[PDB]
Amino acid sequence: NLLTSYEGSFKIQLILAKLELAKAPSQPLSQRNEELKRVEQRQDRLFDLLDQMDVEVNNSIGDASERATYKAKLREWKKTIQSDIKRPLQSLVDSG
Amino acid sequence: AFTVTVPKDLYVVEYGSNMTIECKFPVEKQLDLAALIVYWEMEDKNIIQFVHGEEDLKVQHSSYRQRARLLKDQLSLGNAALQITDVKLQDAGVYRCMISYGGADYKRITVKVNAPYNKINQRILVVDPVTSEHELTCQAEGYPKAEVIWTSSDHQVLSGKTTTTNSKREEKLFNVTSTLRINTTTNEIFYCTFRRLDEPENHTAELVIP
Repeated sequence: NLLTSYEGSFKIQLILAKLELAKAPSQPLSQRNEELKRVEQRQDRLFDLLDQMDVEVNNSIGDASERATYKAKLREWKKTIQSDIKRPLQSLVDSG
Repeated sequence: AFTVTVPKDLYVVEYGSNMTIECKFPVEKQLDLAALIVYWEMEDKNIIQFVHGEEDLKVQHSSYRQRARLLKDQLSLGNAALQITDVKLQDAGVYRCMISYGGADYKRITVKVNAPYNKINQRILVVDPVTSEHELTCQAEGYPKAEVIWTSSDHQVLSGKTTTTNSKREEKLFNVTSTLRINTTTNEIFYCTFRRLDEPENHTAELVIP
């Protein structure tokens, strides 16, 4: 299934981005200045993943009982991205 | 806590060999394959995406089509091992392993690719049998620019022409060809020694006149 490939990719990128924000302060300033941009790439990738999963959700099997259920999961994940990634990222670009 | 252990941060890999970099994670009692997620990437290139016990080959980069492998027999031993076949110069860099088994953590490994002048091809052709003028030729392939030192058992150090070219079989590494044109005798032993500009130890081939 295509949607499972999307679920795996999204979960991996989310965990990796959170860990890169956690390990950034314990890293050389020179080495970290690019990692902060890499997190921005991962951040944009997560939004593209959710927006594309929306297409595959309706194009895949199921009904409205599944449609609303999956999109509610996607809304919770969307707020997860903004709370755990983007907001903490801007609190690191300000330092320095 | 969940930490990923790396047996060695620096891997120096010879050119043309296979590379097996390891990242270890704690396994208790058994391997919950459903909850294990392994991810390998180099310089923003998807190498391995292992979720729910199934590899994701469709997301894999084209350059890593059938070169990378995840040794699944080692997964039960708490060791996710990445194997790459036919190591080239472009494989040098920082590899990132992310492991999610309960907890989650990622680690970095720096890979340096060595391309020594190990394979030395030789030929001895006769130019003028009257004056016993022979041409000795030594050709080797490696990346750091190299020069050839021609030595003999009797005449000791002689002199030869060394050239730098681009390779035809593989990457931008150079194919160094040196020719010594001298008048020699039967069973006189000659040596060609490849010494690059960089640090690695030299390699020498032996030529015997027929």
